[PDB]
Amino acid sequence: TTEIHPSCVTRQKVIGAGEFGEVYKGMLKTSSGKKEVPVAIKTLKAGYTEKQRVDFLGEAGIMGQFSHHNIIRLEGVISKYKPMMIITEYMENGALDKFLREKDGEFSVLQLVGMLRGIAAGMKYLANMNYVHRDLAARNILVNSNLVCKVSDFGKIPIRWTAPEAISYRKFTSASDVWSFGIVMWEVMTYGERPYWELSNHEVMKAINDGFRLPTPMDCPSAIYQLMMQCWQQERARRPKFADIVSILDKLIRAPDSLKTLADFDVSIRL
Ligand SMILES: Cc1cccc(Cl)c1NC(=O)c1cnc(Nc2cccc(C(=O)N[C@H]3CC[C@H](C(=O)O)CC3)c2)s1
Repeated sequence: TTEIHPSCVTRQKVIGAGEFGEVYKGMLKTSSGKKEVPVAIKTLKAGYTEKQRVDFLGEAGIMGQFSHHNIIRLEGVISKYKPMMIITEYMENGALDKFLREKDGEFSVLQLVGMLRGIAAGMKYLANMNYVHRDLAARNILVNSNLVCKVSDFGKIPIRWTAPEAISYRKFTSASDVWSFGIVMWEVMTYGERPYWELSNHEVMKAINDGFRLPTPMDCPSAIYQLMMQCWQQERARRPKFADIVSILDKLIRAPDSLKTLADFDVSIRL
């Protein structure tokens, strides 16, 4: 993890604030002063506890182990000066869930499937690097100006994205992340609809344990709905691996007529 000198960082705008720190958009001077890049900068405010420091610096330590197109890139940290900072690449379109809700209906099927392929490729890499995300959801994916989606937020757990064995037994593995990816597929194809709508957490658990699953999104390719349904097998060993998901999505994208067979969606009487 690269320690960045504070003279190389400038903050221009607040992105968001918390009771523990803020996130800024800024610039980072790199490469011996010959290069300047936009960055996101997260701070940890004075008075933080040892646990907070371990978690904050731990998120950057995890992020710095990875080098993949679909995983947010860490530029480095400021730990020797206060406030401490984590510095990442800047993703111009922010969080995927909010982005899709602000772009409802505006992308093609192929674009949405390509976003899911990118997220799956980042998750395949994390899983094979022996990392279980445990909080995979479209709110934790960021989107750049070129529509590339990257897994972030490597730092309670929303029930409605979590596989049943992780809810009950706290058995979190890459297969429970596959369940969560299935919910992200449904979020993407619905432009950010809230999984399970008004059901309470216990009602979501009730429905899932009775075998209910989220219904097809509108205008969703049958193959895409079949794949998200497989992600939601109750028996975790029956779920696809991320390697299978990436392979299937690639085959669909390469033969895009395969995406024209739509799953049935389901009163206005008129004619
Ligand atoms: C993911 C992560 C973990 C730990 C540390 C850090 Cl620094 C990160 N990185 C980040 O949080 C972010 C990387 N890129 C981000 N982009 C982002 C997220 C949410 C909203 C926006 C967004 O649209 N911000 C605008 C709001 C309006 C202004 C403008 O540019 O017109 C200023 C910036 C951008 S946040």
